[PDB]
Formats: sequence, structure tokens, C-alpha cells
Amino acid sequence: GAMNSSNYAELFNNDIKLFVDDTNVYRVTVHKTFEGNVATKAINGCIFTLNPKTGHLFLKIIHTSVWAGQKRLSQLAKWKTAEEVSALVRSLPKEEQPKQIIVTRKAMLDPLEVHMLDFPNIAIRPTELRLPFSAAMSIDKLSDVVMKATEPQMVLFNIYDDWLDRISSYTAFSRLTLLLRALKTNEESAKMILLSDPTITIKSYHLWPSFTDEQWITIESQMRDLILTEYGRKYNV
Amino acid sequence: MNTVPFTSAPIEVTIGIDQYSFNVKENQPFHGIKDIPIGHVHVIHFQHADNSSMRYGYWFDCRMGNFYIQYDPKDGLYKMMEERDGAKFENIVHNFKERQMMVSYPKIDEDDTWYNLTEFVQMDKIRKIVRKDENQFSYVDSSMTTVQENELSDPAHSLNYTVINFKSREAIRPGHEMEDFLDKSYYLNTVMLQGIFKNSSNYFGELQFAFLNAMFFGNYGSSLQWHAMIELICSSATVPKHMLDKLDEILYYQIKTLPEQYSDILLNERVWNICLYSSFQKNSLHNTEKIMENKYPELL
Ligand SMILES: O=C(O)c1cnn(Cc2ccccc2)c1
Repeated sequence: GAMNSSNYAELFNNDIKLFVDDTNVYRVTVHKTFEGNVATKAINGCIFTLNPKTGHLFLKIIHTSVWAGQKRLSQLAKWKTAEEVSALVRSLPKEEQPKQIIVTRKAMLDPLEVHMLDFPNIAIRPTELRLPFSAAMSIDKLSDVVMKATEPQMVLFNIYDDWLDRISSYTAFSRLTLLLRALKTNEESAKMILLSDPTITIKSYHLWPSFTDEQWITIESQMRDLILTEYGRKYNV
Repeated sequence: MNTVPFTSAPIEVTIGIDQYSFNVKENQPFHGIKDIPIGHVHVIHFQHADNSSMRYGYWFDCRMGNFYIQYDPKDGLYKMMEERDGAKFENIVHNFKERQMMVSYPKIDEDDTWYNLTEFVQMDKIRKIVRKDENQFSYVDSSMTTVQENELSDPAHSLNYTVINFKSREAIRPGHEMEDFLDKSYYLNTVMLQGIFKNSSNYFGELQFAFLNAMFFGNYGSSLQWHAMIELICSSATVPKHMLDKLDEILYYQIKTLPEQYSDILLNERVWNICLYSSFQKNSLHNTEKIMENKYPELL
């Protein structure tokens, strides 16, 4: 069944689950040709597969070579996503395989179900949550590793850094989605808030700054204010 | 010509025989149906006047024996029975008083509708879908579920149609996931035609049987099967030419026979829009497309 806000805390129980977001798999720039036409050029993409309880992100880099000589790429991209997610599940030990995979876009349902036929007890579900995982490429270290790739590549991250040492998975996911929503709403301003104190650094093995508990409270308030400010600007409120 | 003798008609009922129907009143002097033509297959069906719930009926081949109908006051339905003693049957069916209380099967000579609807339907295959080996005839009703439906609860009383499931390992070769889901030719040609049905005649026969069970009994699982078998062909880029041409004829006569007021429940809008306007074989169903657009434009 579809996931939403009534059964929201279920995301953080002990049944292993993965979110899959495909919005950055097939990425293009749009430019003008010599004849005056308009042409696309693909750039490297990624699949965003996240365990919301543990923070484990399986970032599969989609190199532009996979599109070469292929037709109907937006359709193919959904099947490619499903093929790689299935391969990921097959590569995990049984006790690490998910009980549910939640896709952020309903068009991923049939491709993933078909690729997952060998796993009949893994439920494939849409969600009614509007999740901002399309802004994953606004996280600098994720964008860097995707753009530098010269071949298909799987990169592993903990998208919560060390937060679970101090807060619950529920709270960590809420912080993640607030940060990503801010980066999706006003990327340059969200990036500014996070870099504004150069003495609070990002550890080599982290994605986000080493804020104290009180600093995170301030940062989260600044991100909420950014989102509300943009809403008012957009709707003249 | 063949006769279907009725011991009596104790309860008011609408009786169908093949594509025809008439009414019998409670305790009317009714002793059955005479003058039935050439019967490779026939179906006799019932809907009680005092309780339209459960339509039910019997598929039979006059060549496989002598079939009569008798009402059972305990189970409350008209039951088909076979008589092994031919002399006795010949004697009841040739009695001119009995024959005067029988309605004549009304075959217009121009009409070929019944053999267009049932050409590929065979009793031997019906009896594998409807498993009741001690009888030469086969009971179907409005409520009987299909094996597939049961897999998603009395296996004796089930419709054992060939299971068709587009998202199953049987339909999808490992390593060909996208290919086989978008083009069902493998599933049609290798799995179904070569593997299970063996030829297109057996395929069309189950398709036609499913349609007729859906129309005559309002059997939902039969309607699902009919549409599934249509969608499997239309969603295949590679289909023998003879099979496409024959499909257009088969569907044309099914749409032509369908009651006009039954389209909101016997036709699946999604499937028919895909087959007629989006599928690989859209342009291969000219006659079906033309009758659907003029007879049932609202569905499209
Ligand atoms: O057993 C048979 O051979 C048989 C033939 N007809 N019937 C039904 C019937 C019986 C009596 C009078 C009218 C019809 C049974």
C-alpha cells in the first residue's frame, strides 16, 4: 500500500526499508546547435537509495555511457533504476535485504516490480509524502563524486553523519528532509546558511557541518524561515 | 435436429439457449426446446424470476448424449441429467402432446452468429476448465471464481482457465525484463501458444468460452480472462498474420452480440483503449474498431 503521514513513524521501526528516488538518474543540459536547433547532452546521474532508519545511502552513479545508442531514454531510465536496485538487493545478505521498497515516483512501480520478481516477499510501494530527494545533488560531496565518475560506480554514505549518536532516526530524517527542502527551494541561500561560519567545519568523512545541538536548532530555524520566505515571495503572501 | 425435454417448469424462469432467450411462467405447461440445429456446442442457461441472483447453466454437445432438464425442489434449481436408455428418450421426445408444449429453437438461415461465437469452443476443452468428469455436460454460474482469482476457495467449483499474469516469472525472462514487459511476444508465442495451448485454435477457444461465460452468467472472472487474452495478443509486436486477422473477426461478433445496456459492466475501458489505439496491433483490428466506435463511443 501507499505510504503517508498516518503510518509515518512506521518508517523508523525495525523492518528494513529503502526509499528509491530516480529523479537524478537521467540528467541533461539543453543547448542550441549550429543549425539553430536545440540539443540535449547527458551528464552523469545517480540513483538515491536510502535506508531512513540507519542513514545508509547507496548512491549508484549512472555514467553517461549507459545512454549511448539507446532510444526513449526517460523510459529506459526507469528500467535501469529498477535493474540496479534489484542488483543491490541481490548483493546484500538475506538478513540485510529490505522488507519494503518505497519509490518516490509512481512510474517506478511496474519497472521495479518486474525486476524484483525473484523477491516476492519484498513489498514495492508508492508514497504520498512529497520528499525532496531530487535535491541530493545540492549536497556538495555527492555532486562532486557523481560529476567526477568516468565509469559506473557505487558510493556509500551515511547521510546523517554522526547524528544518530545524539538524536532518533525520526528526528534525523526530519532534519534531512528540512535541509533538502531548503536546498530545493533556494539552493544558493541554503548553501549560504550552512557555510556562513567557516570555523564550523565539515569533517573529511561527513557531508554536513559539525554543528552543536544548539547550533542545529538555530540552523533548522533559519531553514524553516528560508522556506516560508520563498512561499510568501511565490504566492505574494 | 435435437431436443432438450424438461420434466416440468415449477418455478418462473428466463431460459436461454445459445444466444436466444424466452420466459416460462410458474407451473406453465412447458416441456422444453425442440428443433435445435447442428450442435458442436450449445449452452442452456437460467435466471429465476423470483430471484435474479445466480444465473446458472450447462454447456453441452448433443452428440455426446441425450440431455434433459428436471427441477430439483431441494437444491432449488433446474438440473441437467443424461439418459443412457436412448429408446425411452426417443419415445418422450417424439410424443406429439409433449412436442406441442415445447418451444422451437428459432434459427434464421442467414444467421451464422452462434458458430461465429463458438467456432473454436470445444466440449473437451470446456471439461478441462470445468472439472466434473462424471458428467458429459458442464455447469457454470455467476459466482464461480477462477483458479487465478483463488490465488489472490473450493477448488472443485472453480473455473480452471489458463493463468495469465503479466507481472510473473512465467511472463518475464530473467535478463529481458523491460523487453518482455513492453513486448509480450515471448509470453504469447513461446509460453502460451507453443507451450500451453499448442495452437491458436485452443487459445481462441478459451477466449470465446470466457466471453460467453461473462455475457451469459455475468461471471466476473470470465470477463477478466477474456480481456487478458485479448490484451496479451494486442501487446505483442510479433503475432502470426492469420491470428490477427482471425482475432478481428472473433471480437467483431462478440461486440455485435453484446447487449447494448451491458457495456458499463462487460467492457474494460483501459484494455479496449489500449488495444484499439495504443497497442502494437491497433491497426490490425479494423472491423472491431469500427463496430466499437459506432456502437459504444462513450467507452472510448
Ligand atoms: O429420461 C428421459 O429420457 C427423459 C426424456 N425427457 N425427459 C424429461 C421429460 C420427462 C417426461 C416428460 C417430459 C419431459 C426425461
